[PDB]
Amino acid sequence: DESERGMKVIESRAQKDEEKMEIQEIQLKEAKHIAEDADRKYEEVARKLVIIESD
Amino acid sequence: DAQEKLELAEKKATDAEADVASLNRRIQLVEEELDRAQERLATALQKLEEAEKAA
Repeated sequence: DESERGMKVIESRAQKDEEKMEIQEIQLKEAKHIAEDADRKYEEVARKLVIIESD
Repeated sequence: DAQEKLELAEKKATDAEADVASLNRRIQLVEEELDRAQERLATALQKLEEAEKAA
């Protein structure tokens, strides 16, 4: 029962951890996508800066 | 006296034998209860092994 309760708490916890993990995955991906766009936008302005600097 | 002691020795023998007979019954009854208790013990222990194994 301790081991079964262990599993119920742990399985639920493992799921909570799976969810927190999924949440960190979603959040890092959103943040990463912000970074993809922040970096993309950076590239657009950095590229434009090069073009504008060249100009 | 030999005859009275004989009636009493035979009685004592009868009583001692009667006690052996009562006691033979106590043996068969306790012997069977012990075999059963050993089986009950084995059962509790086998259940313990299965419960522990379940654990």
